[PDB]
Amino acid sequence: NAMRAVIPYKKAGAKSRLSPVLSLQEREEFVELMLNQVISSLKGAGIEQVDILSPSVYGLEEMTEARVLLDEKDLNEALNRYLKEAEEPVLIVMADLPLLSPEHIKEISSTEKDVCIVPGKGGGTNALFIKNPSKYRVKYYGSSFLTHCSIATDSGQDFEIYDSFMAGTDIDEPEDLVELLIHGKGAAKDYIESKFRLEVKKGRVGLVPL
Amino acid sequence: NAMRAVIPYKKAGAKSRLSPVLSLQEREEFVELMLNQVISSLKGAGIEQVDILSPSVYGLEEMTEARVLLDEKDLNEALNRYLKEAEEPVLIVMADLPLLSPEHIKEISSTEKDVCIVPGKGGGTNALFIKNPSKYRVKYYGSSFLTHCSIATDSGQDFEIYDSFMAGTDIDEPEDLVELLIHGKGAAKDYIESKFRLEVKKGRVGLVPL
Repeated sequence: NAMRAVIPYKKAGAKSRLSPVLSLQEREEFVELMLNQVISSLKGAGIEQVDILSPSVYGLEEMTEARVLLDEKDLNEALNRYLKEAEEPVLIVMADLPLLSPEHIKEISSTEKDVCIVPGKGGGTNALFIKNPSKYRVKYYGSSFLTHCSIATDSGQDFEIYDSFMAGTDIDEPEDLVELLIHGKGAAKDYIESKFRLEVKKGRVGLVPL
Repeated sequence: NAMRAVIPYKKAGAKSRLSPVLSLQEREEFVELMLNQVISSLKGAGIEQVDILSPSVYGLEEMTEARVLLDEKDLNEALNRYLKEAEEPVLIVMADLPLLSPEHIKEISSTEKDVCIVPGKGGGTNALFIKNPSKYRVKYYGSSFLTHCSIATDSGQDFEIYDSFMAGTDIDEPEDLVELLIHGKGAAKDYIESKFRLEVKKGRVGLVPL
């Protein structure tokens, strides 16, 4: 495996859409827990070259599991620079996917197309396997899943949609913490489970502080 | 090799959490389009007959694609009666799965386990394949996904979790119509596309009326 993974990450001020339920301190710990999980899953699928791409060393000073990479530019700028310098296929993976497994990561990066794309909630992109980093450009934010699919083509690459519920579950708002509680394992899940419980009220399942 | 498939369906007042982005009249029309697409996927997967289990004929007055079975009892009571009278495997599929493909239904009903289960959001159950109906009891609503796995294990039977983003997108609230616009094809999607567009605002996708 000549293939690298890079994880965009910023610990400071993380997950402000969780601020109705989680403190600032809670939110940054939670995001640290998720990062450590995605890194540990990437290793477990036998990917040993793991990069973190961050605009500061904050919460990354003692990190040894993956190379910390500093880059203060915005996401798309930073990732396109990285893709430029890449010389072996690249898996761009978000840090907020605590339901993502070694198995998912294997099947994604075993695509037979040039690009494998995992969608997130709301038209985002949770995971991007790119075989030709010199041929590809990315554009996160907004309607990125579809914009990555037409960047793939517009650039003479073919692409796979990886159809996964678990991989598709990015944690961004309080309601996504119900998914985590129902479906996850690990310190990220345990952390959330130490502060909330699930309760049925509307014939429906809701999060409630413990 | 044989098997029955049932779709719990009630056109009237169908999808109240879609109000107020949709009307009564719109809700009932939408739901009917979604039903039709599910029955077409079941047929596309070669399943010989499909039952629709509905508390009235309303919206089913003309209906030749599937046998209409009437049962005025509560969902679980009706489904649990249907299960008792089946001998062969039963796929229970919700009528609100417009991203569900014949390929998903082929794979679900080919499970090598005793039950296959497809999660929907907030711990719901979007599709349930039960090989031994005599040994299974359903309980939709609330936390039904976790309940059906534990109904399975309490009963000796092993279960597969079918991990699919598309079969796991049930369309129940406004934010779900975003997913339909991004990922879907077909009449239910065209219906919505005729009334809304996607718009990007906080670096995020939102549904806005035309």
